[PDB]
Amino acid sequence: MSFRTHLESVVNQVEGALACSVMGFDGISVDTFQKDESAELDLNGAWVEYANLLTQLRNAAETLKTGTVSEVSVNSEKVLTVMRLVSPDYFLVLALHADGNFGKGRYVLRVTAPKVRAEL
Amino acid sequence: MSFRTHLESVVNQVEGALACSVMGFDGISVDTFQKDESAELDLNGAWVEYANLLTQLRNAAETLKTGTVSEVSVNSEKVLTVMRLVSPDYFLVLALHADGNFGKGRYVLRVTAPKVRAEL
Ligand code: NA
Ligand code: NA
Repeated sequence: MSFRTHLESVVNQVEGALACSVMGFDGISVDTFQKDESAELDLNGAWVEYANLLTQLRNAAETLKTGTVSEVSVNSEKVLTVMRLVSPDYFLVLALHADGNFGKGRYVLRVTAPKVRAEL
Repeated sequence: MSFRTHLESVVNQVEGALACSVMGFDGISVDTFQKDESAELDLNGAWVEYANLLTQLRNAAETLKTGTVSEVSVNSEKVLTVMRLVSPDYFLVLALHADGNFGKGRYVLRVTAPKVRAEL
């Protein structure tokens, strides 16, 4: 709950951002901020693919617990993701539409991750 | 072996490319092309992190076997990776230095993956 201001900041800064969330390695979502605004595209196709990535996101996210791995992406045709470690139990995930700014997404999540880590 | 011309094309096109390889889900490398040329940076630190990503790359690569997942990245401070599925048994991996062109890497691997798939 202390996180949501940071999750909202990520979505606000990244063109095409669907959602920014904290997720547990136990597969239980902790907090989210979702794109509320009328997008310049129809995002329902993206929401379908994002739902269909959730199992695989948490599987790939496990690699973040290794010292060397700092960032993981699991991407579909319509949806890109960026994930970073926030604690031994939690990771941060940004989902954006494939036509969004993936470079800005990676940069903004790198800047925001320490702020989320500080709220634990 | 029919692949290597395609692996060389990827490394030649992407600034900061360390290597482009075909790897089995059995954890056995099939073919590679490595950056031979004198880089504008010292890449030994990157080679160390790339070695330390190998276990986790193959773990995250498993997600490519799902219908929805088309592309996976497992990144360190010094090394970025992009992976795509080439067959039920094999995936394609591009590793580049963190200061390389990640956007171009993703684009070139997407263009090259079908050419590698055609050589099976
Ligand atoms: Na890590
Ligand atoms: Na797939």
